[PDB]
Amino acid sequence: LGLREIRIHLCQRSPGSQGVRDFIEKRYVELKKANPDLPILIRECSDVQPKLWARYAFGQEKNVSLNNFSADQVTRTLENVLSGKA
Amino acid sequence: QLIAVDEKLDITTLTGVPEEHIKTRKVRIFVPARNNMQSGVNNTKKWKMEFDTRERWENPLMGWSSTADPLSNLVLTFSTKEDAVAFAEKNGWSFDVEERKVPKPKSKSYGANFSWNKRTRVSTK
Amino acid sequence: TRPTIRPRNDVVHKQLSAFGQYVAEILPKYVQQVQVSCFNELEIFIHPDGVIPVLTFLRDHTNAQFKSLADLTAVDVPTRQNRFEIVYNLLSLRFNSRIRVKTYTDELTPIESSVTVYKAANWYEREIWDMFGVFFANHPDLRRILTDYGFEGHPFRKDFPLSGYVELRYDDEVKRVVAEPVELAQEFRKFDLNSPWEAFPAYRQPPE
Amino acid sequence: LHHALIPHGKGGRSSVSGIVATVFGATGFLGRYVVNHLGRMGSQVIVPYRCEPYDTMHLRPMGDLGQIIFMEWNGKDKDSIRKVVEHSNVVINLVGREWETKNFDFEDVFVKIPHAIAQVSKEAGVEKLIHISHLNADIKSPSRYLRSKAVGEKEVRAAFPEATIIKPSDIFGREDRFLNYFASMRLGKETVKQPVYIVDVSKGIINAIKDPDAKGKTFAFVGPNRYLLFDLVQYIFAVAYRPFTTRDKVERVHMSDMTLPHLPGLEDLGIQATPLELKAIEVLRRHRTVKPAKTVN
Amino acid sequence: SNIVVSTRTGEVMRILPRMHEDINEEWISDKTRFAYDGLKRQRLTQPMIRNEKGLLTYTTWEDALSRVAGMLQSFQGNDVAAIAGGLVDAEALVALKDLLNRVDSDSLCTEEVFPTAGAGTDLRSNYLLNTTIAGVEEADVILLVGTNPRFEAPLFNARIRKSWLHNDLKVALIGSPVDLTYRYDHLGDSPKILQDIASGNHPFSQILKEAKKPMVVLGSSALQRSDGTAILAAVSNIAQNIRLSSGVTGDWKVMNILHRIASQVAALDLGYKPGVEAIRKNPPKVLFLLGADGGCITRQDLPKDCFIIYQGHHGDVGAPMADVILPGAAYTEKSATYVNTEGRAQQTKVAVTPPGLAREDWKIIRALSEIAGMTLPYDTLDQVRSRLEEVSPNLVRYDDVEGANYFQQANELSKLVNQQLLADPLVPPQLTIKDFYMTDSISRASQTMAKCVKAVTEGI
Amino acid sequence: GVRTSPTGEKVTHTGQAYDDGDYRRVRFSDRQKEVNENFAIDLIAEQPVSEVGSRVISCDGGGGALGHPRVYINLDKETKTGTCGYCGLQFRQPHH
Amino acid sequence: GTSVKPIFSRDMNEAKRRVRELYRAWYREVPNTVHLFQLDISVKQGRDKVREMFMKNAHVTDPRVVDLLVIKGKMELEETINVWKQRTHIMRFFHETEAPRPTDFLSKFYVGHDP
Ligand SMILES: NC(=O)C1=CN([C@@H]2O[C@H](COP(=O)(O)OP(=O)(O)OC[C@H]3O[C@@H](n4cnc5c(N)ncnc54)[C@H](OP(=O)(O)O)[C@@H]3O)[C@@H](O)[C@H]2O)C=CC1
Ligand SMILES: [Zn+2]
Repeated sequence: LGLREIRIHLCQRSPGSQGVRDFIEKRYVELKKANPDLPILIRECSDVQPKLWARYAFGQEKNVSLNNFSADQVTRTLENVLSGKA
Repeated sequence: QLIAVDEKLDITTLTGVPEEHIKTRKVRIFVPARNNMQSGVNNTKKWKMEFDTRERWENPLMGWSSTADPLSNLVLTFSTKEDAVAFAEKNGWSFDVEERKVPKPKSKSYGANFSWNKRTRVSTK
Repeated sequence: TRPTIRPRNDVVHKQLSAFGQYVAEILPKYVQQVQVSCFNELEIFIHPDGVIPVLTFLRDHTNAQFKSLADLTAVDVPTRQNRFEIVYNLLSLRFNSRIRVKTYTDELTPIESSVTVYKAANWYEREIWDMFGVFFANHPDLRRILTDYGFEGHPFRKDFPLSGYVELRYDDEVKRVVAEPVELAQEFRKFDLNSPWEAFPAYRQPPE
Repeated sequence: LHHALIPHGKGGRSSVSGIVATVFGATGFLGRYVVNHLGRMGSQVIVPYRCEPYDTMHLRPMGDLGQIIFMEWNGKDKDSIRKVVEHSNVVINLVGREWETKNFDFEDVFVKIPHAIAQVSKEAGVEKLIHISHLNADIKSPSRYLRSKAVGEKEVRAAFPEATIIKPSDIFGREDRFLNYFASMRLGKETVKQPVYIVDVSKGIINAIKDPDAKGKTFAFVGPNRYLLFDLVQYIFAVAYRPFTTRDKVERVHMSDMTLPHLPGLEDLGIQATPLELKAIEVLRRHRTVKPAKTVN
Repeated sequence: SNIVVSTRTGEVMRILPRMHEDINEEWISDKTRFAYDGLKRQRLTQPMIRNEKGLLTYTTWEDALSRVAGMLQSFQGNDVAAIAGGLVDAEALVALKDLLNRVDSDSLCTEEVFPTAGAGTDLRSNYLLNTTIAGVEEADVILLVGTNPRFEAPLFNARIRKSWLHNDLKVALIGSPVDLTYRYDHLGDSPKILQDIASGNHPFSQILKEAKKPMVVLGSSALQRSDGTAILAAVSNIAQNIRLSSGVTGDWKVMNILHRIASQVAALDLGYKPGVEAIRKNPPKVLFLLGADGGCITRQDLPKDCFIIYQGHHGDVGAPMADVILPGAAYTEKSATYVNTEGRAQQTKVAVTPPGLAREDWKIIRALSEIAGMTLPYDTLDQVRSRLEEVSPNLVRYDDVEGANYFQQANELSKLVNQQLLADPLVPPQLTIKDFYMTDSISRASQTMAKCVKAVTEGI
Repeated sequence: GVRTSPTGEKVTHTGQAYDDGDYRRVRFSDRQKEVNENFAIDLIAEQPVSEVGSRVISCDGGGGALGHPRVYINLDKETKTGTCGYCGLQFRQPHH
Repeated sequence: GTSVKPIFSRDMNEAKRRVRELYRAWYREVPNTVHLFQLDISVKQGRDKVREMFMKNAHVTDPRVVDLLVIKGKMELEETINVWKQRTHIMRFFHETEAPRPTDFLSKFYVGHDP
């Protein structure tokens, strides 16, 4: 139940990652303001779906898809992951 | 008179190659780099297929170099990268392809050796 | 052209070019190319479907009578879509001449057997099947002729390794000769002999 | 581990297994199989011989070039033993005679020679020693063979505490003296026999060499099935298609094979014992020109 | 730099440059060329354990792996930690990270320090040479801060020299006045000069304002000096002033970080914590040394009877302090992924196999995980690369250098903490050529490097 | 100039000798180790230095076509002597 | 598309019928091979080996490959029936001298560098 790190794999040019990119360029800083000790890694996919990876204690990982998500949708998904609610 | 079958070509079962020398090897498809000791480029024209390097050990008598993999000296030549990919695919070998490296065109000017105000002026010739 | 250079014969060159054009005119259904080399050797490149007609013509026509089959063999070129090229060498005693016929196939396309045209082809075709894996249709008895019984693979293929995959020894536990995966006390030494600085400008390929 | 003794290759003829083995009694029945097993994986084998080299010629093709080294020795001298085992990391003792000779009685063959081998090997720093005794070796045996076997086993243990003792029953194989001896006769119903295949014993010796935990242990190599002597001989004669060695062998063959459940066997060394019904034809086919015997478990 | 290893009968004979127009053109460094001699000396060949006397003695893989696995099972959480050295590949890095995560440990550290305040390693461009090596040929002004590119990155300095010669590039340096083989403008030694440039008092601020393609390069050696946060903040402030005053010329990517070791960028990509401070805060009782030979952690900084495992290929300062030694493979003996200072991932190929009982490093970690009851999902090199793709998908694109620019976010996050600068001039570690030959365990084992050091120290 | 190992084996001109822990020594038991007694380095070290009154000398190893390829050696350096790259013979100008 | 010249079979069913004919012939021949070569194996394990060698190629979905395999198997059967092979050739199918190779990751780790 203890979150350790999260990973956002977004693509540079594909339209499906568009909203995700927006989220970063709009809100990532504020997120890093609220969570100064959580590693939020941002990495680059290529011709792949956007994805969000969440790592919990003892190496368990869960991933969710971010294809065609808007900034509001990715914000909601990230709040759900951070809070732990299903 | 024509089957008109639609499937990817696979001749693995007909070549007599042992099972573990098909799905365990990794072939490399590449244009060999020019030997830096020389200037000739005639050895950088064709595509090569070569297998992964395996263990070499010392012969207890005479200290020679001994191997146990039969494909250690197998190098194939191809006109294009597509030919090599087709051969490797039909033979059931997993491959890594590297794109051809080409020297970029350079601007050469002998007159720049003797420059009024640039740094290209040479101190000796 | 002083004494170290091979002399050339223009009369034979002209004669072979004329006979090549003649053969191409007579059999346009199968002939794709005709060539005469600088040392006066004529080769005819044909479609695989014309192996039996063309050969029959060259054996039976009054102006050819190539009655002797000197050699039949195959060449493996992995870079081509059709891997194997099949080469027929024919000798005519009536006109004291030689000719070469080439065709092509891959690992899965049968080639017609020419034993009905030349009896000599029989063993040659067996050898081809033994060494390259080319199947010949309507062969009286096609089977291995050079390799050991139960030998796997076709050793004259380019991707076949030089020392093969198995070696033989005598085992005293089972009291017989057994086959095991090959292990060499000294690996064959691969040499990189080709130099840069191309040797022959006349054969330079376009830089594409 | 002395880099020159680090294993290399794929465990084949020209591989290096890291085993330097001195095999005493390599010119006999079990020795040829042991040397073949050692040499097919690329170990270095030192063969001491006292016979003519002609009698050792059949061991030459058993290893790669240089992997089999023949040296002369005699059991009465400790210097030859020392020079034969100087460079080995494992020593195997297969020395044994099934009869008494004017120059070597049972005491020299089974007590003095093994004791000398063990003592010299311990002095030379040999890491592993493997010694073969009999399954039915006990001190109070009516036969001098098994009595000397037991005494020699005790003295080998005294000289080499880390020695591995392998005790086997009658061994049946292509060059044996069990099946061939029973087929050359051309009493029972109370003697029980437990024969073991030769290849099983060879693999057991090899795995004991390779097993790091079989240092001071004692093993008993026995077959899967126990037969009565009468029915075993009946089966032997049936397989040959034919109608149904002074004193010590008779008394040893009339006695029953002991049972030692507390001792580890072939299964502890990862070997499945081959039944006699699979190899009887192989051994006895040369005696010619299905109805297997009843077993007691 | 791309190279060709020449081998014969299972032995490395020499190293030659392999042509890459974007990285090293046609040249290599003297260390790159001649330090292969060190691969033949002080090599780890067999597993080793401590005997009852306290001395390292040989043993089998089974015994050493069982001893390591027993302690891995006994301890967990913050009691387990690992340090990664300068020659470690991405496969072994991700394998060790997964193994320590399976025991609920997050203290995966490197010896090279990068400031973690602000964005840290969350934004890749925060720790990359964003202009790329080739992009130096397009710049018209460059500012070097606290680095000696001549000995830290010889081919990068060669590219700077080429641009200086052919493009009339203007070069200025903050730090000690080293010899760079070209004439540059020394602005001084004090870090406070950056502040002046960040404020606009210094005339070089006007020089940078007029530039069309300005470039600022900061070395990691200036980041190791405990001022790294403040130094990075000042450089980011200068770059932000440039972008704000001169506007957005394009995707020029002014900011740059020049790295020194080959394993740092892959470790930062995979989520390793840069620096070894987390070990100091929470001393562990089981410590993994993955080729770590910088000596930044001694047995004094660890509790009594700490279990130390060294995995590597050379016997150096890291091996004699360890309880268990696991012999790994050198870079010429494996197919491994390394990411250079630009963020470009490249793979090596097997030239020879490891000597003795040495094995591939990720295979060692996987075997250890299986023996310890924590088997990792991957079994082949392809599956390890699939895991690498899952963790950071830029590690499987093997010649790509293009990436996103998140400079604005990093610059906004770098303004939170206000660490002060020290009154201590920037002094690079590679002051002169005699300090260039011996930098890693392979170089220190090289007899040719020893000859070079001797010749430069006294010449004949 | 042959030497002996601390074990007792002869050391070849290439410096080869099995160490004490090497099992391979067993190949020489009841046999011998083939060693060439004439060391070429010591034999070429005994040749006198030839004196020539020229700055450049030529060497072909003696015997004309039975020697080695003909090479030219510069003798301007007085610190050392010129040495043939095939034969090992030495040349010098008459210093003092 | 991709029209190709047949070897013997127009589709998969004819190839399967030829495969079944070849398998029937091998199954009939096995006891004769065991008796005539004086082999030390049983008829049961000989037929098991025949079945295993047939199942090794069970993944092929191309009729040309299938009937080339059938041609090769018929060649092998003709070699066996005419006693052109020796006992060694017949016994080579069983690899009774080759040491067992572990498929486990740990064992391959222990023995060497080969994956
Ligand atoms: N029934 C069986 O086969 C089983 C065997 N036993 C034990 O297993 C061991 C080996 O068995 P096995 O192979 O069948 O026996 P063998 O008779 O076939 O050979 C024994 C070896 O010991 C050598 N040897 C015998 N006497 C002397 C001697 N006085 N000096 C030097 N060498 C000698 C022989 O060499 P050479 O020919 O030159 O004389 C021979 O090579 C023996 O110790 C035996 O007692 C264990 C249970 C039963
Ligand atoms: Zn000379």
